[PDB]
Amino acid sequence: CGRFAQSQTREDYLALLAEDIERDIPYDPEPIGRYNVAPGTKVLLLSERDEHLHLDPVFWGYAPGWWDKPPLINARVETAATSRMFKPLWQHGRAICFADGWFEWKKEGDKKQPFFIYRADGQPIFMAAIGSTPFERGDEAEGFLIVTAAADQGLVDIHDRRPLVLSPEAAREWMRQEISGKEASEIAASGCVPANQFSWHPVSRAVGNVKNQGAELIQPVLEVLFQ
DNA sequence: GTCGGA
Repeated sequence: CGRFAQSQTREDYLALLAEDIERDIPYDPEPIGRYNVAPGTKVLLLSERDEHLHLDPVFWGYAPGWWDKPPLINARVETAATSRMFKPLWQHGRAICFADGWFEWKKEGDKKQPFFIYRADGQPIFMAAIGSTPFERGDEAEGFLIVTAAADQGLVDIHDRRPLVLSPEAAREWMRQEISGKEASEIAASGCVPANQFSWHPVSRAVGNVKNQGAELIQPVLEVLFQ
């Protein structure tokens, strides 16, 4: 899960959470406007610190100094709480990345067709994230990862993994600093949105190229073509 | 100390 859309205003997404949250985040009513959010850019990320919600631009990717490979963009839910690498992020670095949906490229051999995946009920999504705190320091290499889960039901036909998408109520619990890593694992296991609540459709090849932009990137195309 | 198109 390496591309998604985050096009609406921050208040549009925060409106889905508990009522006393949209006020914690300062007012900025500009639509975020991003139909092609890619790794290695700064992405607005929601988290809680000192008992208050914050929305911070955080690098999408994780590469500490001892990691001499390209930054990771995902963390597997099955093992992240116990990983030597991710355990500290699971414990103290949990965060939420809201989106309109995400893109996955179905493969035949190495040829690909992008699909956009979204809530059938028309709502946005809250993706579970873990990252390096303090998030506000604008680090250029130790940022956040999107947690992944096994694809289920019809999503298996597009790809065998999916982002961990949490219900609004679960997303709020996930961000709390006062919960244990074990509680977080139970939130991830209890609050995940199931595959039957999503729909998807093929989109134009244009989105694969990070250069391309705009609302047309999430519009359906008629023909599926693996290229 | 691990998991995306071009």
